[PDB]
Amino acid sequence: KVFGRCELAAAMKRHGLDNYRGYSLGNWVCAAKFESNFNTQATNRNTDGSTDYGILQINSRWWCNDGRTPGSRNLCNIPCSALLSSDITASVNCAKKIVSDGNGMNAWVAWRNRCKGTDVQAWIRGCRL
Ligand SMILES: [Cl-]
Ligand code: NA
Ligand code: NA
Repeated sequence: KVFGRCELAAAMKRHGLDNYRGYSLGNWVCAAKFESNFNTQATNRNTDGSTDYGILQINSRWWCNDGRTPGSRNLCNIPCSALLSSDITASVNCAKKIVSDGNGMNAWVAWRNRCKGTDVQAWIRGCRL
């Protein structure tokens, strides 16, 4: 599923992301825009052989099991394919674990390079929230 910007913002708010660990909703929407273009079915393979999955491009090296990343962890306790669902619940629950991990949203390279220090509230402007 390809989300609309405001559709995703509302789904994220409902799942408890607005101000989760101090990151306002605009940050999560911005990160999703640049990670996956709001497409839950986004996959991208990394040089190390790991793969990123879903709307927040969560990586199989640490966070999920895809059966092909030798010597990886499954810290969110899910098959990576659960991250591609049109229901963002698994992606959101796993993102909460990631952002608590010490580096905050800097774990998402596109957030750090494209969202951090920008006016992220623009991403939720005009939405009925
Ligand atoms: Cl932080
Ligand atoms: Na915001
Ligand atoms: Na594996």
